[PDB]
Amino acid sequence: ELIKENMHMKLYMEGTVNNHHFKCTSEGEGKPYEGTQTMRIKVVEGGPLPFAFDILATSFSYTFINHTQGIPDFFKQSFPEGFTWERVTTYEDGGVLTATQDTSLQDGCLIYNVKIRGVNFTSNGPVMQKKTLGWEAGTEMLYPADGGLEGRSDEALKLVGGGHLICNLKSTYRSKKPAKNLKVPGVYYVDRRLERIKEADKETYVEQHEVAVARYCDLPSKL
Repeated sequence: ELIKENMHMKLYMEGTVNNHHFKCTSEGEGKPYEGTQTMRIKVVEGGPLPFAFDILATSFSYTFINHTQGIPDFFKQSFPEGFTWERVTTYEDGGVLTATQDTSLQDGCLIYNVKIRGVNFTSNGPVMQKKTLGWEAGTEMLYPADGGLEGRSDEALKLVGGGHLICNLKSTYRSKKPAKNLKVPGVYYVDRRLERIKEADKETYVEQHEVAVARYCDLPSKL
């Protein structure tokens, strides 16, 4: 099948946060069925970024989620055609970040194209002052909507001096494959841990890792 046990990916990202323009590229590999991946990322324009790289972390890969148990895999089923995701991330101190992404498969390699537009981040807040220290692990809930899926999660950004800043993520996932040929799951949940492994040169070069595992809720049901 098209998604092999090892997959490479290449990524192109461009956009703006609060009027600061930038571009990134990355190359990566992972194990789509084990739910693991690594990406090595380069800021190729507008670096050193004047804001926390952490706010871009979730915009760098749904093919690499271990969909356990029954779970029909909306993302892996989507190939050869691929899929798109779009998201608004709303931070509790005011920043808003929208991201739109295309995922395709070309010559056995996954190709990501991402555009980013972030606004209203407070100039003396932790994002613009780079007072952040990576993301807590997080759980996303996904559900059928409009012949695709939608996802929701609340994520917690660790802060210098302890404490967290929370943001809310509203995602929409659309398959490029005809409905006729796709089995869309019911409600399910993805648990993840996204971690920066290394950085160099004020986050001009970042290595990021994720482990992600989809599950149904395990708890017994009275109904």
